[PDB]
Amino acid sequence: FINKRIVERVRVGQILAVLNRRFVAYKGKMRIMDITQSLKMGTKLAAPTV
Amino acid sequence: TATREVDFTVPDVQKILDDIKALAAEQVYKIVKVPSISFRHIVMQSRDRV
Repeated sequence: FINKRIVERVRVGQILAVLNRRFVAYKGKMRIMDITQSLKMGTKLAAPTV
Repeated sequence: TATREVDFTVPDVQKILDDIKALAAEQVYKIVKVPSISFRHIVMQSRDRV
């Protein structure tokens, strides 16, 4: 006994009846990039000395 | 990054400006001696109607 719908018998009219999830997609003309490694890009100032 | 592949080339602006300048010499009209033929006739075996 497992209370999950692993396998069911469905008519052809119910094939497209599992569409109930809201998916969000990004346009192909826009770009997605990762900028984590940019976090360490910097330079150290040196104190004046003789 | 994830985006469509675009080749970032640089063109020469001098040739583009020269082409734009040369485009002003074109003419959208023509000078003719006679108009083109607009009607023609087909003759059957009859000598009365065409």
